[PDB]
Amino acid sequence: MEQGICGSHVFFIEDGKSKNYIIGKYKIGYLSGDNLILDPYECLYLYFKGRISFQNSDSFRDLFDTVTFDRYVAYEILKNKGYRVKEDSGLIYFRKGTEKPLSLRVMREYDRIQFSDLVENPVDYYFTVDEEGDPTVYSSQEIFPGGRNLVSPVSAPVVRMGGRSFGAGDLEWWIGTAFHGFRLLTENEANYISGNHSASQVDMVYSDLVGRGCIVKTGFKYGANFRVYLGRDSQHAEYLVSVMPEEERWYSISRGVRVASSVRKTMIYASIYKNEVRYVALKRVKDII
Amino acid sequence: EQGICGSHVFFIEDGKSKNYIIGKYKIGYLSGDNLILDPYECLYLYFKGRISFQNSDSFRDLFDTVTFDRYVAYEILKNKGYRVKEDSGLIYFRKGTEKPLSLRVMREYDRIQFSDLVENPVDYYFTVDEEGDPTVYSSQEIFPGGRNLVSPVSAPVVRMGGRSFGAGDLEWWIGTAFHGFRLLTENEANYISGNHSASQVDMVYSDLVGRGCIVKTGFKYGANFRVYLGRDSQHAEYLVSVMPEEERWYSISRGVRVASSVRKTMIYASIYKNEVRYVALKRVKDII
Repeated sequence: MEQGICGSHVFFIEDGKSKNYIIGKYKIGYLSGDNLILDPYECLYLYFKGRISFQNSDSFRDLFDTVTFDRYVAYEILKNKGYRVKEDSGLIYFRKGTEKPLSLRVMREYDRIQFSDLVENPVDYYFTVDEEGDPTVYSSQEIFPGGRNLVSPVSAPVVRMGGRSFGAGDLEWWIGTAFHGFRLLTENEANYISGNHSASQVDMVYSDLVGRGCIVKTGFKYGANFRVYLGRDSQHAEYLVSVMPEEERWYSISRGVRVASSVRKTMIYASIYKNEVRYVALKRVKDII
Repeated sequence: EQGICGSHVFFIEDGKSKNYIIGKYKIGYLSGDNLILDPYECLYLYFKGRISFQNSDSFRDLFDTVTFDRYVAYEILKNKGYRVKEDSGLIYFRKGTEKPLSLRVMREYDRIQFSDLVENPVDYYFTVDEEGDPTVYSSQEIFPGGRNLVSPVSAPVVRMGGRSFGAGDLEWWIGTAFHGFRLLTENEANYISGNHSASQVDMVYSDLVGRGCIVKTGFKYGANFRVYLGRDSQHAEYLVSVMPEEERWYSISRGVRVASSVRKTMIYASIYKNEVRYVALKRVKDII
């Protein structure tokens, strides 16, 4: 058989195929002194196709161990779709045709991530595959919420009794919920009306949502800070916002996306970046499969 | 007329009699040409606009000793028509001639333990969120019964590429097909590996499977497992999670919201008194 080398592993091409045949059909590898040269991904990819075999029996697992299952699958999937993939510095690049090479980053639940990674994102997508072999691709986009409600500045006193906060019965129609002439308020509502918009980061973002015409209600039931209504007659909040801790793990972000998705909502992650409240929407992609 | 509650004096409205109140709102009682009401009952009527306070700091003090959560629980049941007795946050009530019922007010940040869900003879759990929304729960110890033919299994496990894999001819539902191999979860690897005591969650996994259920990741739902009871269910009836330390109440609330959301029943598992036991937590809607 003809052969090649991956890193430092020798492989033979099966069924008497030519090296140019492999290059022609799978579009990977280049010739070099009678040896077909492939990177780990390409190597594992061809092996799984039953097209190559390794001289050394321990070469398969070594490649897989070094190349990871998570990254390998991201590669395999892309290839088995049509794109041409090329890895470099933790990222995977792929172009559907002779066009723009989209960027992709495999994320693991234990992986750490800051809001800044979502803003200065030279990465177009995020890939994930769960403990069941189920892959998922998310896209990152900044949103700029555009509420439609008629907003007014609200400045009022907050009464604290029974372990909860209250406002007057004639506050902006949507703030808090009516209670015997009073207005039961959430902590964020209490901080917002009493003009304490900087009590924290959630209070600043809370204030910003309202400042831009959004009806903001608690999202604590869903694991997020609040659920946002872009309209007064929008029976269901179209957004779920969660204020992002300077640092956290990827599963919290992946989970927020599923939670939001199970109730037809968009998972939004907000923060104070470079002295401003900015929002980033994470949504699963269905056109990359 | 006169009356005292929590040491605070109150007068009836619209010149009504101390006995008019009793007859209508069926609360409190006469003592000596004076009406006696407990805190909850006093506030209940106050908001009804049927009584007033001699003082002016009584209401607030009254609403402070009685909490908001507990009052709402009381007010709701009272409006439902039930008879209510609000002890220490522990509410007893009955609708007409039916048997009495327990009701514990649970705060979203309360510390809940599995041992509680089992031992507690309380009938229902009450919660009123930060938006005034009340929700009732009921826990029932359950014993999962699946119709799946179970077969012992102890095959070797290969560990590469960061994951665990098994032979491509293992029980059809275990793991996931992957180029002839079978991608497994950490729980499946321990199962076929014979390490059922790896952790508490591995023991319930094993118990679950031992009782004919086809177990899979609850991952998508923020839960340990997804459990199918039939030989070929399209959707797992149950959602099962093993309760940690460290376990606040909002976790359960979230879990029930999640389960309901997808047609499933939220179940919490644990090794109690050296045995894997399960408890289903549901939202109750035929009350309030």
